[PDB]
Amino acid sequence: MLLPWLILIPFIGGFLCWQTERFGVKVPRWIALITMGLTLALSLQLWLQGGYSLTQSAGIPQWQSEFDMPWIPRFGISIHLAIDGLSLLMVVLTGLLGVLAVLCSWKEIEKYQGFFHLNLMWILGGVIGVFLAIDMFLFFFFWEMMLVPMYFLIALWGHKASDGKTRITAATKFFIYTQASGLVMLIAILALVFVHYNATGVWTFNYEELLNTPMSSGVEYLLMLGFFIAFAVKMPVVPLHGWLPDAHSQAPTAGSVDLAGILLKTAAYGLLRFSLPLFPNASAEFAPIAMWLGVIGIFYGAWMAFAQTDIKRLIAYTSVSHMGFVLIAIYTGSQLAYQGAVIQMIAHGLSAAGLFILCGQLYERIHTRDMRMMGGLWSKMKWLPALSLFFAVATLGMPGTGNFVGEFMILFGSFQVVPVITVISTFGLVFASVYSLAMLHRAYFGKAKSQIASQELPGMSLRELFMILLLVVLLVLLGFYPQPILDTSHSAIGNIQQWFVNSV
Amino acid sequence: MNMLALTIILPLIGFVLLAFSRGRWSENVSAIVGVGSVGLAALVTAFIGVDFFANGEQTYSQPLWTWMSVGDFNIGFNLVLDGLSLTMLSVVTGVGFLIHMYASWYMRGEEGYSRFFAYTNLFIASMVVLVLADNLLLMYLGWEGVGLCSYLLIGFYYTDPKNGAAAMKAFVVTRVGDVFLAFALFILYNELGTLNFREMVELAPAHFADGNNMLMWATLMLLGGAVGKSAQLPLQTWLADAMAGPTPVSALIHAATMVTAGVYLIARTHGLFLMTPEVLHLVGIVGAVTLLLAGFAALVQTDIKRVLAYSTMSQIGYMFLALGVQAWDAAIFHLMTHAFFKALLFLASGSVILACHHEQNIFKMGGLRKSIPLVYLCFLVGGAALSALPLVTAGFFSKDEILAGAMANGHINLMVAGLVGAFMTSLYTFRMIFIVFHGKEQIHAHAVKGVTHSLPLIVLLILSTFVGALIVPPLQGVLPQTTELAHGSMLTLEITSGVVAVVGILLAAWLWLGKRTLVTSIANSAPGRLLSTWWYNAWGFDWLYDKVFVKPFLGIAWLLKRDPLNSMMNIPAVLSRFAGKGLLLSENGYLRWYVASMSIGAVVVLALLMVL
Repeated sequence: MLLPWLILIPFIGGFLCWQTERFGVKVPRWIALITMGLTLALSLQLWLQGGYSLTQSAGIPQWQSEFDMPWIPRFGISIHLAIDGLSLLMVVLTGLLGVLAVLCSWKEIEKYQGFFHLNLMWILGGVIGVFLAIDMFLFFFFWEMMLVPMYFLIALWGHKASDGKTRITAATKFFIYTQASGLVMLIAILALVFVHYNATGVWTFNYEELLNTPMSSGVEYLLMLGFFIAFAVKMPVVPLHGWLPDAHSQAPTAGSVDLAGILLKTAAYGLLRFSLPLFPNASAEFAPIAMWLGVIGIFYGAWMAFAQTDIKRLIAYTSVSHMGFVLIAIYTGSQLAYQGAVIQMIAHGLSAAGLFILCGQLYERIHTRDMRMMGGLWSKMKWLPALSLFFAVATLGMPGTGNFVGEFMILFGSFQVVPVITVISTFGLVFASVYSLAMLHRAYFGKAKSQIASQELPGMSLRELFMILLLVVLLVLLGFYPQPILDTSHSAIGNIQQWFVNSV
Repeated sequence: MNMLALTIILPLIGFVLLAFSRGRWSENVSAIVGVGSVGLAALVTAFIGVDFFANGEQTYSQPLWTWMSVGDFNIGFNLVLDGLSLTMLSVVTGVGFLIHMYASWYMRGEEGYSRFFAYTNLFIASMVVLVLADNLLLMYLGWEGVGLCSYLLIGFYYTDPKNGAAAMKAFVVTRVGDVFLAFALFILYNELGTLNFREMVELAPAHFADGNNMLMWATLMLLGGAVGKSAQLPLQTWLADAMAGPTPVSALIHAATMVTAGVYLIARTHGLFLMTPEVLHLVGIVGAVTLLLAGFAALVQTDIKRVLAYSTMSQIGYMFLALGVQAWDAAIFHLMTHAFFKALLFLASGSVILACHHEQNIFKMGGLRKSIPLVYLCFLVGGAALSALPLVTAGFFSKDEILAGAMANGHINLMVAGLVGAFMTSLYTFRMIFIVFHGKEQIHAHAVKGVTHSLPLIVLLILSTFVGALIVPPLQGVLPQTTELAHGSMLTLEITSGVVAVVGILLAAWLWLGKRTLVTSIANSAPGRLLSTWWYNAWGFDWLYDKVFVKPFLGIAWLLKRDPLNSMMNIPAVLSRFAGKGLLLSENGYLRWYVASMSIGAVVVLALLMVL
């Protein structure tokens, strides 16, 4: 019921901001803040009003709210929006990140600003629609239309048409690397539906009847690779992640909040929801390749993070290290491991968003991007580097932050299922420390005479500090007290694991 | 009595105030609030200590809230206040109180003030969490909680980058130990299910009827965690570099706070180490080989702070032996004495290096008895206890008891190790004060007089002596494995240690009382410098631990300065663009070749149809 409205407010707000662009220029900032407030209101209403602590073994079909509507009846394509417990965590996270995106874009007036915000709400609404998606075509359409408006963001707002490096390399690799694999998973969807159409005799694009379709061995394996390729180019996996640092280092850091904190979520959401239950034996065969790619991703991202000299590419290469833990979590037979991935995933978004906001904040203070050029700014800034120290501290497994409990319950479940690949995996924490300290010492520890421009520094406004203070206190409560959201996700995680166990 | 969290909340909450009053407060109000947090901690500790005496040595547990709970994974914020944990709380909330009360006077006059009293409270709060935890998880929060605080205090002076760069080697090395520590944590949950210490104690023999081979992996890798955090051979790197910070943080790190986490883990899991005897004796094996390493490196270099540091390494491993010889209460008795002397010994040295005014040398000062005898009596009291002197010392009873226990274990190599350690402690006992305080004062050390540090000096003077040895720590509330006692040979071993201490003290005084030309000759002899260079490398261990992984790590980072796999999956675009350029060059514009294209399409279509 609430789901059609909850995916449509982003699109309605873009229309109204661009409508009132003719009326005024200070309107869309204040319009956008209220519209994202309504998005979190409906999302938090579903958290509180709904039975978040529901039955742990109520089957694979279980939803607090559900919407159905005929869209293309010839294939049974329907607007099958349906919200689960873990999907509701995803919706509340993106509503909060949308508030941060529209708050960081405050006091940013240009030649056109309504165009920026209709695009801003369009891309955030696309991610919400992926998170509420049970029909395969609706899932794919939303997956691919959140991908078009970021291209305009990197192009027309990466820099205003002055340098050609903001389109022809950064934005173009971002677009092609995702869309080729999106078309791969579309033909994977179609091969799965056609083998189901031979089995039963109905053209259906719905998840519940495609869940248990009879397929011979050696056939569903190729479709599982087809799903995983599109789910491995969106979250950074080892062979195909070259788009991520270019995308984050060129887009404005509000666009980078969208590009890191929430676009990385949807691929592991799809690995939990759409790839694991549909292909149980194929995923059981593919598991060790996934573990090898996971350990390679953690070690690889940390080394590339240590070796880099700038900051946006630095945090962009932390992200590929973080997601390796999540991939190994998903491809195991443990309930605790999956519940560790969820808390690690929410904390991943919350620990990347603050760093990107602050890195963009530091650049507009000093007008210099290279990290090794500055140094010793602690005597000049009064609140930026202290808050930045805790966010760099929250990146690695420091307890009292959500990242520690996240990565570390994965390791418990991972050692429960398989010893040797887990005992390799744990060493990324040592490597997490070295790139964390490298960031901290090269940027803030030292003498302010490392740069001439490090001798005249501005002040920090109240609202940026307010939205940084909220994230640090929110992230500490998730580290100390993670029970409420684990009780929320228990049943959804449990039935996925029980199906992955029982179907093999 | 429902006041355990006040030993954590009251410090920790004070940190938050000083983390946001970033220098905007004045000197006095900041000083009072920083000392009062730890002062309230000691008072609440004393109340529960005297109530623990009123409890009849009965443990008191308090669960605040469950941390995380999955249907087979139950972790809760459980705090256990038993005899072993009360003693380890007593050391921290007294020593941190005394060290931090000195810092109320030492820190003033320079910037970074509210910052330093912020991170000290966090440092103390993390150490209290480790020794009161009831679950191995919550205790893990303690381990890397205090590690991050050591990073924030070793690299406290961020201006010059030497001490600003020395902290991360400790940070890297302590997280290697924490990976080693968490490895055993995974194995214990896989094997025995529950991580509570007591439920683990009477669940371990029930689950272990059939298979035992994998428990040595759990316990050996658990041991690898304990050793690294404080000091030991396989990971002894950072304690020389930890001296680059200020004097009060060196006392907190090295004396009794952070280095007393690896002792608490072995002692708390003593029944768990009793489940396997060979992993228990292996602690003493590694302890016996580190007393041979950690001693004479105090003599080698001319840095006073490196002197006090190699002595701490020697003493911590001396404990590991004491725990390896199944003398548990005696080892904590050694800790109860050890905290008192080391903290004062470190602190007094700081007062005089304030008076030295940038000397940092042991060979260019002399005749300091006439400058101020207060620091003279401070080193003196510390030296006597360390050397195992029988004259009104505090720690000599602890050395006598553990060697009695060690010979009750019956390992002649361990008594040989104990005998050479007593001789080696007496060597570097008075050599430092004889080379520094005796001679001629060509650079005057301007002594500073003030009651603000004199009163804690008197308190530390009356506590570090044998008056403080009369305070028996609570050890009857845990009922550990009983430290065995020997009679008849107790007086024989007592006089043997006294003779060994006296011979070492007389040899140092004979080194002093000579011309020192032979000392200069052995400090100039080429085999002497070879051994000095060899133990500059400290058995090559820092040499080995740098050149085994560091430059390979820098080499692979230099090979990863440009990202390989992003480039090697760009070759589809490279091949497509170059092949597209070739196809564009294949077009001509001359219309004869267009018609030739039409004929050559007809030829291939007919050929392709005739092969079908």
